[PDB]
Amino acid sequence: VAGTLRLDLAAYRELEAFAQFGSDLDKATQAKLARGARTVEVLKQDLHQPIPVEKQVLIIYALTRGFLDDIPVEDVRRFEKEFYLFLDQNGQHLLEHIRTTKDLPNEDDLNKAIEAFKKTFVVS
Amino acid sequence: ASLRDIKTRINATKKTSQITKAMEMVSTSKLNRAEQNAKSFVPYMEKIQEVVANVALGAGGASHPMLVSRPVKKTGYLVITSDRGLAGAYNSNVLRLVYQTIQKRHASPDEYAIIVIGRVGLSFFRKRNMPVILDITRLPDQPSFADIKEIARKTVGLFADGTFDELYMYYNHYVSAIQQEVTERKLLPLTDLAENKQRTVYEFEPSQEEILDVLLPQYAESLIYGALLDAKASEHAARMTAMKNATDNANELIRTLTLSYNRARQAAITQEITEIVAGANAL
Repeated sequence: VAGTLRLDLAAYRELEAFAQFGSDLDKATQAKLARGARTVEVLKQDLHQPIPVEKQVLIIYALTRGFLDDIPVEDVRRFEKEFYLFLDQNGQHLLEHIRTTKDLPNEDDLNKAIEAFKKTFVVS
Repeated sequence: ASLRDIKTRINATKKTSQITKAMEMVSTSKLNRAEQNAKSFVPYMEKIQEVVANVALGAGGASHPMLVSRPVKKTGYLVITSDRGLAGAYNSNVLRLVYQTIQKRHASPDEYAIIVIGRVGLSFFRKRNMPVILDITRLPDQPSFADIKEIARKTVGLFADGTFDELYMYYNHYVSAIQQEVTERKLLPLTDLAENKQRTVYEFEPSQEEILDVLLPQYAESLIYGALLDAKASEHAARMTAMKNATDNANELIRTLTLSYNRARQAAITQEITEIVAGANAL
């Protein structure tokens, strides 16, 4: 999962000056701007709260696969906290699989779980 | 010239070069989007030329004021400029050529009329204390015939033949990216009627001579739209060239700044080392 996010950050970093104007070509450049803002907002973190690697890779996969293009950029932190809570609620099977195999879980089940959480989430 | 000063100038020139390249790309997109609008109006022009090519040469209208006749004598001028600032010579070339032609054709200032689109270039003739008849400042980068319809309706309501008989339009014409040429073409009365093909005879049983008074206002508005699209394309070309030159100059400045920075750093470190070793040996 790391590579796609790395290329996304590399692409967004060079176009930070485009954000002053909406005259941007929407399909590519504005998509890159939205993706970069979402990725940066995800990458922010608080102090003295380490995150386990399973939850890290879960959130990184969710962000990379474009599932967060709909959530407003000013609610991503709350979204992330609620997603961690929900995963602690019923994602224990995926967490155990990741812990014991160092490998991604089944993509279908992962997509189903993230779709369920997205449905149960409320936009502010 | 200090080391940190040169560093600050270097990073500032970096960001400025990035911005100029970005706005050059934006101007590229603008020209690409405006060119299809420029080339999508040609069929309407050819249709008007087809419907008019058999009328004046067909002696349909006798002495219509627009049809090669002089309405009430009042000589006016059309000029179109850009309204988003840094374009280069786009505004200056037309505003200079029109002034030079005016200084030989016009009688005296504060007598003739001017019509300007783009306050950025209008301010020149404002400081040149000219009267503004119709002014258009804000419009989309991709204007439509529907958008220009309001200004066209004003242009046929006032400026009409009962009030105005001569116009000379000045604008920049998209000839190449290196330079957009300026031209001076009169609007009314039409100089001559050219034929696109053989005389396709039509039936005018609605009226033989009462179609001119509506057909020719369309001629004027179509010519106005053509001038507008030429001006917009030329503006985008001017922005292209100006921003390309800006980025090139920024890079050229950057290389020399870095060279001077390296020389300064080497001189500072060598002088400091010499001072330290001399101070140590002095004891």
